[PDB]
Amino acid sequence: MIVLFVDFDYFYAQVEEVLNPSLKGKPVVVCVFSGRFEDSGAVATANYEARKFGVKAGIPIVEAKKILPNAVYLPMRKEVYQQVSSRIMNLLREYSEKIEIASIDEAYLDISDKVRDYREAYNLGLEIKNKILEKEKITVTVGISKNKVFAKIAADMAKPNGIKVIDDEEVKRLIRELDIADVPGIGNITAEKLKKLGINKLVDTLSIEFDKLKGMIGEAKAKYLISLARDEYNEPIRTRVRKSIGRIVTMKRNSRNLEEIKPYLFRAIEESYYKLDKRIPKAIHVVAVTEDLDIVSRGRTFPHGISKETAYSESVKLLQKILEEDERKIRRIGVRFSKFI
DNA sequence: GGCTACAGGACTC
DNA sequence: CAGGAGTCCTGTAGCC
Ligand SMILES: NC1=C(F)CN([C@@H]2CS[C@H](COP(=O)(O)OP(=O)(O)O)O2)C(=O)N1
Ligand SMILES: [Ca+2]
Ligand SMILES: [Ca+2]
Ligand SMILES: [Ca+2]
Repeated sequence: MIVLFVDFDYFYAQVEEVLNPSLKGKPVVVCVFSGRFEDSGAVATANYEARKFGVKAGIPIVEAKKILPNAVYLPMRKEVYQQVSSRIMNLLREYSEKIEIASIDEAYLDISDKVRDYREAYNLGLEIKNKILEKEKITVTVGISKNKVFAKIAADMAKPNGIKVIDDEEVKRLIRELDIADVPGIGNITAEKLKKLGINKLVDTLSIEFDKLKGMIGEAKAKYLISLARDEYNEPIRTRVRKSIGRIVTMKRNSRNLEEIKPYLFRAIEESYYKLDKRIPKAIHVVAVTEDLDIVSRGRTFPHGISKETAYSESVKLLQKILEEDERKIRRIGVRFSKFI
């Protein structure tokens, strides 16, 4: 199989630049302002000029400003980046009907039937990059390999504005040398346990006792790493269909007062319903982020669709459940809808 | 034993 | 000082 993975560079910031070319060359930081106070909130992303200096996704807006006080700080305009993203995905569909849109800025293309080898795959890579640059003036990174995992690792290595092919031999080389932290799906918590059992590389997972790996990181993750280490990983590229839609908001003040949480819960329901579009959920979860940033939730599935009105009343019952089963205060409240008709 | 629902864990962008 | 959205897996308990 040949997989070509496309990853939009510094997407949100790059779209802001395309819309305001005066930003070009400057550090740009796209932020999610929470409302709690001047500059409360976090960074969604930043362009390379800002990232060079340590301004990256997830840090507090306040910390970024200590580092880069004169950078351009912009509020997130996701609906704008979604429309640009949709247009680029349409361009990629021209190059393969087997396409997996993984997120607003990543897509996998199975081009097994379009090219014979990596040479033609690379050339198809340039063709796509040039097409996108020409139509939308967005630069992207193309990673090419035998499966989704290594096509992505490839783009991780080549970004920004790059294109890289990892052939069969480098797969083998990476299985030996690639740090197992850099493997998609392995985060600090897992990485600590792997580079706890001396597992620093995919290969190490083959020599260790299975029940032992599974004991630490669970069955699915151990099979996954092991299949990758055996160079036997295959996950088909398939149409991703949205499984859930929701919204969660930050309250101006922490609370556990039902009447004071309601307005937030209700606005979260309103936005969610809008985004549901013509989808009818049968399940609803109320999600609370507590004062210490722990995530709590209670949900219900129905044997029929949930009307907005039923969403409102059930959401309050589920929120009561949370309130009466946990003595902490809430900081963020929301809902998530799923199991669509 | 293993399927189902539900709640939490971890991860990704 | 810690936003938001969305996915997959797992432990526990009910049930066949
Ligand atoms: N924590 C966090 C992220 F890591 C990423 N992020 C959004 C989701 S999509 C957009 C992609 O930005 P990027 O292209 O700057 O990310 P990169 O692909 O370089 O890792 O970033 C976001 O909103 N929050
Ligand atoms: Ca990405
Ligand atoms: Ca990207
Ligand atoms: Ca990692």
